[PDB]
Amino acid sequence: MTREDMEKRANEVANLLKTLSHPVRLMLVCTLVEGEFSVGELEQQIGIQQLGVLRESGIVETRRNIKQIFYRLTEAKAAQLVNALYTIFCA
Amino acid sequence: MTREDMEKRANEVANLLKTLSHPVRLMLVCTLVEGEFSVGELEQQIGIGQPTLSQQLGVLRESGIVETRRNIKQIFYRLTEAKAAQLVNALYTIFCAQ
Repeated sequence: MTREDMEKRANEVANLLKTLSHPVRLMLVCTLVEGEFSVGELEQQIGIQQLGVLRESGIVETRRNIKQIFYRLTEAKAAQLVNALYTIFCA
Repeated sequence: MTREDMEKRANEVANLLKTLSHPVRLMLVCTLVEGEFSVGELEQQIGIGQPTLSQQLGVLRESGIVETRRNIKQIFYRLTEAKAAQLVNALYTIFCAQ
């Protein structure tokens, strides 16, 4: 609750902000808060390598069958951050 | 409130996140929600010395989220972007855990 505890968490906080600092990476995470989407559905949703950066960050996971690859948001902190951004930025 | 609306402000959102993506910039903003601090007070608060402190404060000036107050004695920094303060508040709710 204090700035002293926040200071101890800073590198982890700054890293998540770094993961969402790319607009494409932000829109992908914003889509993913609603549920699991295939790569095809995400292309339809965001109208666009960035999923790779997201995989590497560990905030998303993949589900794969013989037909397709599905992306799911696993870091609840990213979803809560994405949620807060709507409250702050929607006008 | 919609993703269509969010998509229209995606570059602005991503820019504020880029400004706060450096841990030093993040600790400076977290300090600055509390009130106005001198460069000297900020050095005492975050435990980072020169040139790092002024280099990161400079990035924050360029972003337009902090302003300066200067007299004959010193320079003071203040957080002006309410969106950054609101983001800081949300980060406390998300990141604080006992």
